[PDB]
Amino acid sequence: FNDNYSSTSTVYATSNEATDSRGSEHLRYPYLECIKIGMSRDYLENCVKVSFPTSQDMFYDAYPSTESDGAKTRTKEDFSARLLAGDYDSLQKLYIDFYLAQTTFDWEIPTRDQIETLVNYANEGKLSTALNQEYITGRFLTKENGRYDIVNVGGVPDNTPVKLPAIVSKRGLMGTTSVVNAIPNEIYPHIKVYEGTLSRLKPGGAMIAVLEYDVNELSKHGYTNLWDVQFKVLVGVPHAETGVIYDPVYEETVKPYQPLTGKKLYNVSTNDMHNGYKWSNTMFSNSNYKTQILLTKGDGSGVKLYSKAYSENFK
Amino acid sequence: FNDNYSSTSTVYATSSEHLRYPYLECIKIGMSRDYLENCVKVSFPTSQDMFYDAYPSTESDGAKTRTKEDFSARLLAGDYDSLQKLYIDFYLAQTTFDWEIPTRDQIETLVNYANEGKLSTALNQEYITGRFLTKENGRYDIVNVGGVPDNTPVKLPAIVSKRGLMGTTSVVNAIPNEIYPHIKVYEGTLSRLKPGGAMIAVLEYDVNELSKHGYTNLWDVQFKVLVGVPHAETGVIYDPVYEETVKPYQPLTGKKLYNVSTNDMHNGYKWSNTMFSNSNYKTQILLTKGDGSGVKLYSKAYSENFK
Amino acid sequence: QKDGSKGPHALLSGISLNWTLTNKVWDVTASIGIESGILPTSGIDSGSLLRNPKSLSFIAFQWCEN
Amino acid sequence: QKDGSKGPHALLSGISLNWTLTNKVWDVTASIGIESGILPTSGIDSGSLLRNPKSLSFIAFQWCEN
Repeated sequence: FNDNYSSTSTVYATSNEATDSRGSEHLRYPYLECIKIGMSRDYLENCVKVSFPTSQDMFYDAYPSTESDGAKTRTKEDFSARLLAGDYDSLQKLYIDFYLAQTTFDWEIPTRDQIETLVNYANEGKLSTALNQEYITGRFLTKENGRYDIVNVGGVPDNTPVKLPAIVSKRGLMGTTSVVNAIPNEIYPHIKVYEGTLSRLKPGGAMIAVLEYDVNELSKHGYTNLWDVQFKVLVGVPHAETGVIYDPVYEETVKPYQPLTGKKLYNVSTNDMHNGYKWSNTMFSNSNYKTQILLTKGDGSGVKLYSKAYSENFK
Repeated sequence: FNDNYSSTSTVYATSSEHLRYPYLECIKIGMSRDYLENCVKVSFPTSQDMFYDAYPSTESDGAKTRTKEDFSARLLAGDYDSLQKLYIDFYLAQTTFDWEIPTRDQIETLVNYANEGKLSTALNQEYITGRFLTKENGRYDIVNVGGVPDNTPVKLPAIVSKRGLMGTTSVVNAIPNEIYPHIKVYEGTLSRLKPGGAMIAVLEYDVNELSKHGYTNLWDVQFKVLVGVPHAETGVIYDPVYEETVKPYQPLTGKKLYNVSTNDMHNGYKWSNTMFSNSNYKTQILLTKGDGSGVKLYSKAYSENFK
Repeated sequence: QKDGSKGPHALLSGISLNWTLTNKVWDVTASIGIESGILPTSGIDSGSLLRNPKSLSFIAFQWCEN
Repeated sequence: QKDGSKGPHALLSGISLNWTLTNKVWDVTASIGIESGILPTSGIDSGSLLRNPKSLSFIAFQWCEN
């Protein structure tokens, strides 16, 4: 058997956990608890949008007690251990998929867009107390389309332990799309532009380039079918921290037609000819604008692979 | 090994108040976490014992005898009223209050969810084919999924949220019981369905069969005319290319009659310009109560000259 | 899995190897017993059984005796 | 167990016996597939696999043929 082998189990599966809970069942649930750990009544709408602090024993009231007949070993200690060990899958399967408390069902790891909201809510005192402090700075576990990432709030050192202070409602907690507080991990592939009388990024016409990607690092980021691709070009001021042009003044999708050695190559030809020239009429309307190229799967999925935000003539 | 081989599993078997309710139970009987939003939209399978955890036990002081056996007995006996008042009106579980018998539009949705695996296990299987009890405005009907024999026993696998479970209005999976009243068109130099002008007819309904379908005040009426391809199974033009509402003026014997005059020249002729723009189009007439309520009574989707 | 897709390896409960001699041909059948509620309701792999599976390699020994 | 302690015997899903001949030596590899979420994240016994485990005795048959 190879390393992709995986099996079902008795510890993170069903049939073990029974209809029981080590917490108190009452008629003021869960709002009494939300206020009791400091959530303001002005923002009680978030009581069902974000869980109790994973740092406190109350969070684990939802599960059958670890001593009762048939219960899984689930405690705030076992949670933190798996967290710092990097066993994020066991957290999803043992705890997250079976929280199901606070009358909310779509508990998930927060997205990058959701941590951004959590930082704003924490600073504005709209959360529980322990989380109003927690989401100010630190390294936080995020999850976008089944993929784990660590986002940084406040520029903390890279060796700060990963924090997952609370899980959030997948749809109930509204994310913020602007990148301000939670700074992500964008991937930049090593690529060569062949230039010469070929690649061209100068005002007055269409932008064309011909890059070249390496196969071994495409397979590391989930790109083994080297024709299941699509390209995006962005025009605007890139983000000062990550370098991506998240809200470009001009966005354009194009499809490639290339087919060499231990690497494979891909073209790119903007449609700036035989239509509005406006790519160059906006790319070169402001000296701080830059042009960036992004690679996705054919339907826009996959690990987003970014080129540098170039100046004129790929500088 | 023979096919009788079976093993334990990581899945609940089929042999209490807590804080993970009701979503824990939904996953336990096979609802995927990807579609848990339906956990409060559809009840536990009425064929299983868990649905009946909601009621006070049949042995407790003063309690009604509520069991899956007593449920199945009344279901096949046709005592649909006793189910609504004794079980449905007193369920009130899964944090949902508007439990009702599903409509035809809701059974339509339930089959799609069952085929795509969006329900619990017992119901992902249950709603593929069969005959199902439905309820539209206080009226019971039986719908057929898959063209099953008419002697198939009535199934009520689950009750649904009145507003939470979204119905699908297109009729594809659940084939209903549409009513076509015995009616006579008088024709001659009277009724006319030919291109180039207005369509007029004068029908005649029987009184004893009007009283069977909730029509005793025979002036509490209104009419709709449809133009398009009728449904291949029931014959109704559900999404007509041209819809038009008209009101009647008739005043006879042991039956009663009603007219109908499309307005084609006191508006655009376009009824004849679209009814006769495609050879498969037909014209069908529908009878309702004055406000669009009541048992929908349908004429045949007629061809040119009521053919 | 029940939706027809390829899931994780379910847990196992038993393996049966059956063989019968009929006119110069040994007929070998196999069934791998796994946890129920994972396989679809019908098919080759159904209920709790993987019938004559490809996920099995066995060594066949033959000899003659009196 | 993932916490470094020795727990109870986990449930089993498969056993693989693989062998390859290279310069007068048979290289024998084995893997026992067990329920995941019990083994640590890394090591010989990790994820869902006990790699070339000592908790296995197998009989090795050798012969030559044309």
